[PDB]
Amino acid sequence: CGNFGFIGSSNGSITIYNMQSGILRKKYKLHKRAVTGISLDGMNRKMVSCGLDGIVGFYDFNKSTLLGKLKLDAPITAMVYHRSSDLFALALDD
Amino acid sequence: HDFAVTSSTRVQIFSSRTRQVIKTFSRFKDVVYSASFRSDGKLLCAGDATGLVSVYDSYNPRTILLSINASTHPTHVTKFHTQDNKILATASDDRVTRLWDISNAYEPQLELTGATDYVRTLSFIPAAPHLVATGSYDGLIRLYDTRSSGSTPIYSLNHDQPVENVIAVSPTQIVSCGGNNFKVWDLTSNKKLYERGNFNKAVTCLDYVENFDSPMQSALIASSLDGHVKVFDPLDNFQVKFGWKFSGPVLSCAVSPSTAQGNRHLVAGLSSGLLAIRTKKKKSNNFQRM
Amino acid sequence: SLKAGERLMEA
Amino acid sequence: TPVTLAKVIKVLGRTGSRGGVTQVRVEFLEDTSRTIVRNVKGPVRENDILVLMESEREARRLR
Amino acid sequence: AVPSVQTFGKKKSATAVAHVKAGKGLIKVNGSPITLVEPEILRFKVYEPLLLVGLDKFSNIDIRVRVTGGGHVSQVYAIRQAIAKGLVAYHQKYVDEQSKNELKKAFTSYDRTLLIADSRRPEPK
Amino acid sequence: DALMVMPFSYVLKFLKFIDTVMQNKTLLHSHLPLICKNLFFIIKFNHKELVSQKNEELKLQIN
Amino acid sequence: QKALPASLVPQAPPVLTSKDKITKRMIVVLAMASLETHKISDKYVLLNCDDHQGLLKKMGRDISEARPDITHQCLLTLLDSPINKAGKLQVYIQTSRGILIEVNPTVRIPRTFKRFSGLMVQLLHKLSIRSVNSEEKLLKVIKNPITDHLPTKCRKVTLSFDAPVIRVQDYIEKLDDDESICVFVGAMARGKDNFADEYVDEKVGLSNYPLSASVACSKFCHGAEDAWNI
Amino acid sequence: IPTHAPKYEENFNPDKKSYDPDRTRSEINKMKAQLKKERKFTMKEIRKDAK
Amino acid sequence: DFEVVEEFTPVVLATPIPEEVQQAQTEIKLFNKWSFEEVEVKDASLVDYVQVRQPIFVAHTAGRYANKRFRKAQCPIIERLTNSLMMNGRNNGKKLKAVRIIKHTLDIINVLTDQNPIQVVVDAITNTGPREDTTRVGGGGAARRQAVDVSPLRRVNQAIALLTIGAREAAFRNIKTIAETLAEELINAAKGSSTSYAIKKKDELERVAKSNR
RNA sequence: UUCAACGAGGAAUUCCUAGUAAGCGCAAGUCAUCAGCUUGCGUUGAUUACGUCCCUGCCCUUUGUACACAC
Repeated sequence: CGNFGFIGSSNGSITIYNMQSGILRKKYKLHKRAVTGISLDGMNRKMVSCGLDGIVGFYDFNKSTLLGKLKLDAPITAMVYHRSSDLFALALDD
Repeated sequence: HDFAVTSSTRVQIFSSRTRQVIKTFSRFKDVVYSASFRSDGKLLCAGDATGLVSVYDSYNPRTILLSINASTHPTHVTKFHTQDNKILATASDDRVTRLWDISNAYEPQLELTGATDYVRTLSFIPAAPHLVATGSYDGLIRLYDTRSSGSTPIYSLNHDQPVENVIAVSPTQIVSCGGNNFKVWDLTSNKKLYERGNFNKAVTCLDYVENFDSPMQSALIASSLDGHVKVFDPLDNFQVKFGWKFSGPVLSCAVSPSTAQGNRHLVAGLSSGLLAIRTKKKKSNNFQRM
Repeated sequence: SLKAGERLMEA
Repeated sequence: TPVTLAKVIKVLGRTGSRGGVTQVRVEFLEDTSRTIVRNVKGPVRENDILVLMESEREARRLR
Repeated sequence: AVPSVQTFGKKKSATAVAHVKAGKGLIKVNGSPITLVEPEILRFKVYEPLLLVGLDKFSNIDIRVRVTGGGHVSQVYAIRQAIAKGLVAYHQKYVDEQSKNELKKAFTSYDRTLLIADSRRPEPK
Repeated sequence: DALMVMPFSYVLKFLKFIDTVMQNKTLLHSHLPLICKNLFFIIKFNHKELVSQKNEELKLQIN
Repeated sequence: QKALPASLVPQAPPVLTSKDKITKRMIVVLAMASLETHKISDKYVLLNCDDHQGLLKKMGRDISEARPDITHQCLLTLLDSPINKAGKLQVYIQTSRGILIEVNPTVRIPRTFKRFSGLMVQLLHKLSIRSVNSEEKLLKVIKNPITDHLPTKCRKVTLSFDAPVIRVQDYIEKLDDDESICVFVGAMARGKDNFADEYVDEKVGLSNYPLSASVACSKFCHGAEDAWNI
Repeated sequence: IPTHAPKYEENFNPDKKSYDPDRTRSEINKMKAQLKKERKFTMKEIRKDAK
Repeated sequence: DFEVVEEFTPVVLATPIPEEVQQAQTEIKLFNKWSFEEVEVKDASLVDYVQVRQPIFVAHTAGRYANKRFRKAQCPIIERLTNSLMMNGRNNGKKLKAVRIIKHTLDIINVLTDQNPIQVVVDAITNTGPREDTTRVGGGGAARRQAVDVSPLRRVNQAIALLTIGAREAAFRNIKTIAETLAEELINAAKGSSTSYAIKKKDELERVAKSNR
């Protein structure tokens, strides 16, 4: 939509700012080690974050809930979200 | 922080900070006898000499909430349950107490009979909410389990004198006053264990305090028709610790409840027709930045 | 005076 | 008495009913395939549920 | 010099002009605060533009409403309409459009008569 | 409307009537589009209940 | 073990009216009463079978249906019955011309006939009759239908001759503690006992013999007295 | 149940008014009705012959 | 675990707002006292006609419900009770008086039966509305009644009517007012005690329908 | 102390579907009408129908015509 920007800090906290007016809208705190990947749906409905503690968090975005959390077997270094097919790829540490 | 005094044909709520009558209830037809607040402190029941329990809400004397028409005899004691909120126990000069659900105020939900003469006091047991101890002018504190039939007590405690009041101190022990003494009764063992007879005339009333800011961790005070109100300490064997003498026979007494948090009161109403209250009381932003 | 539907039903 | 619930599937039109009373065709909820023709008093529309004290009785006309 | 915004709220013959600008957070109807708007049983009709979206939208802006005409209930309906569409217009012009249409969605899900009156009537059957 | 008013018991005996009438092939062929129109509207309207009836007599009847 | 009442001095029973739809009572409805008034030129009368040869035939009707004497002698029987003194009864009547009259228990209906005739003229034309002591209003024309005035829990039966015969005592103790009993009795000289089909769910009878009107009233009242211990 | 006696006049007539027991208030009510009908008829007639 | 921060400074305003008023931004309660969640309609066929799923702050939604047929099936049932309370020649138009006595009767319903008064009035509606009735099949005026069923909108209409006019006649010339008689009526109708005008009238209508079924 | 009316008005009957019924006051007094009142103006504001030709009536048509398809 172009409205929202997402910042992922090295202390594991996603902050969601508005790109037009530049102010904090929301702040999710799931990870405890560095968040290396954030992406969001093409319909602004589910976001997906991946940190280098090796958990992928799945959040609803309109409601601020989490839909789930999946623990992989290595710290994740990079995410790429293919947005039409809703498939994201993670470069793990293994 | 407020207390209701039942004189004849009016009930006055006094405040515990000014000691003047904030509010008053005068629309009774005969002598109003008992007036107590519900455990939530939201409404006020008053038994009247025509056997008409009328419960208003407290701090609004103009809205009579419901008028239970109890026995044709005078209703002498009315108090809500201390655990439950929607049941009201009224005993009358009909030798039968009644438990009323205040939703269904047409027939009493339970009718505790069994006493031979002039039931003048109720009490509830403070942990088991099914347990009602009632006291009459034949001695014989009856007490009833309300899940049973209710026309027979489960047991009976033989205070030998006609009792004037029964209160509950522990969940286990209760104190009955009547005659020149008061006795305490363990309730799990059906058995008397203290009796203090330190008065000249009949002990009219009792009440009890717990956990309040005091050297005494508990206190039972007793009012006794000869002028005296005395305070007894339940932890060293109900020994008397202090007393007041008043200008006539003292008919009823009370103190501020356990969580009073302000100006604390001892009130005693006399048979002479007067009320005695004794209380214990309790530069620049530039310069600041510099 | 019936109508269609109830005439067909009784028939 | 056990009561039963029945959803309207069709407000029957052009029946010669008495005014203020409308025939209606309701299917049940415990077995949502079998219907019965009832006739109701107030305003009724499709797929709203109404309460049958009996279901052993088909409705005739009223007139 | 200040970013300011003016809106209007109308019921039958009451009319309320609301000026919204940036400030400290004070909401004033006819000079008096919003917590004085009689008949005191419809004070929550006046409050619901605040409680529907949170007071953190009103923590940075100050509104003032001038209400003339009408009666008691027509004036509280004019007040709530003026407050609602003034908050929407302020967040349109000086805050982001995403909060603008989030406010429009919240008010329209409660009742769109906070934002659009029912104005010209009757029906000649 | 005449076919929509009647309940399902009358629909079942209407099917019995059609089943008997297409043995007398004289008045079947003189009323073919009327029989087709009425029968197809009847089972198209009452299709949900008809396919939930469990009786081999009616199954053989429909066949 | 059970105590006495606090007051043994006997109060009068509370007189019941249509403004008390709670109390269990017995309503008696005198249906199809012949209460019509007429002019003479100078004078008003109540239509009898005997005050005229053919005033009723000039009005069209027949003379056998102008019988106010039988609703008079029913009203006397119902208001001298002990259940009325005990205050468990009130008497509604409804004229064949469709006029509903509520009759208080506290009324003293006059004992001779033409005194009752002169009472009925002023009731039918002034729609209200006060007491001599003028403190309450004790005979009045009220608004139809009767079901607006009958109690909200009230079984309404009607009395006839061709019906399954019951006994009044066990029939009244069949019904429960707050249900009243509304008994439509016909005050005709003769006629089909269908005067109250639209109010009534049970049509019963009291004997196997052709029963007169006030005898049917007194039979039902005495049965009610035995059922309610009066 | 208490038993009151019914107050009613004997030989009732609705078209005649009630017999008031005062001959100086029933008389003023009679003559007020009389002046009202005769005044109404009188000024009706004089305005219609004026027309 | 997981927690969202969505306010980043404690919100304080220059106009002081009462603490319960600013507590009302987390849940909408009727008169800021009576919660609308966990208020179910315990009788199906009347859900979708008694509406308790949009919570309100006062029973004075000035919306327009009388210009389509079943549009008054989604006026909130507290407001339908209020509107039915403001009817006779004496009390026509006085919706603020009706709202004020609805507020008083919900307060005393809760102080007598210590439960949710919206749940009490919803149970009173679903116990009061008659499930069967009789029309008068004419035949030119042959006095015979035929039992019909009755649609749920008519059941909610006649439920609110029976409750409110029962409260009126119960307050007609007694010591109690309309608020206290309506409280007694709604409590007795909720539990279904057969001491109320409303469900005695329902039992009569249903019994007459059972009779000339 | 004790001698007239009256405590929401019978049978019947009329009107009425959303800013409507009803409550409430305030102004005006516009060539006819009205002050024994009339017309404006705002304030408050509902219940129940919103279906049906079953009853009571009133109306329309009875070649389909107008061009396909379908009936």
